[PDB]
Amino acid sequence: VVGGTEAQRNSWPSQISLQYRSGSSWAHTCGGTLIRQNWVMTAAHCVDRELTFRVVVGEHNLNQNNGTEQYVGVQKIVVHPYWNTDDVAAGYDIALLRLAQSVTLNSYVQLGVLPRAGTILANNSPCYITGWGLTRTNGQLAQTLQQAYLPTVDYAICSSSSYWGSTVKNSMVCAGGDGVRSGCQGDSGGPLHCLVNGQYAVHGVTSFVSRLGCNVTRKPTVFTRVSAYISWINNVIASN
Ligand SMILES: CC(C)[C@H](NC(=O)C(F)(F)F)C(=O)N[C@@H](C)C(=O)Nc1ccc(C(F)(F)F)cc1
Ligand SMILES: [Ca+2]
Repeated sequence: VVGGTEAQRNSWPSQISLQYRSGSSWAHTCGGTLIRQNWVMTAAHCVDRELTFRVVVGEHNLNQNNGTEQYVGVQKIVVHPYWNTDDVAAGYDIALLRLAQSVTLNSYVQLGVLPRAGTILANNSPCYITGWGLTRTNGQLAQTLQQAYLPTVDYAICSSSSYWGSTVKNSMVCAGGDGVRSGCQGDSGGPLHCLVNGQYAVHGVTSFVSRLGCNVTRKPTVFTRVSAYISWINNVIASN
């Protein structure tokens, strides 16, 4: 997150760290939202290489034991059948990961509240992006969880000339674009939490930023609109 601030420890307890293996060690590659005690929602582009992944729940500082972390293997990845690696701008950037075991819930590990199908937020709706990705364009990973208030830019403004144009589809949520705050690499697959009737629910799965850098004026961060995928989500958990 560029222009963010650090988060409280138990602030966003459905945030996870999606890590892959490097040698004996593990590196954070993406975020994700715990949706079931054995299922994580993340972006499909995060599991496009055939890596060994793991999930870390209850995480706050990546480089230091917090006393709160649970670490579980990824047993099965079900990415969206229409996802195409060569074209994020087509949309469908979503994947579900079956964990090897059920994580234990406590005040650090909670399930993410998903929106109702079809739900579209109004322009300038209050949302927060969370993640351990780059703090500057071409910078480095945050070691503690960061957060920025990232208000939505609705579809009509996001797909106008001046912003993302045709690159953004209606199955996507835009948020930010002020030139100060954004999501950035390593935040991919993470949540956009938006307050809806006194409940923060996960309306976005971070998908992409501009090629000229993370915090770019009028290129808001682009998220997969979770509410366009509620039936496929539900139909995958009932299958597996
Ligand atoms: C999509 C992810 C690999 C990568 N995502 C992120 O950085 C994220 F964290 F914001 F989600 C990304 O946007 N990286 C930038 C550097 C990039 O490649 N952006 C990009 C934007 C649009 C398009 C296009 F037009 F094809 F859709 C292609 C690449
Ligand atoms: Ca830690």
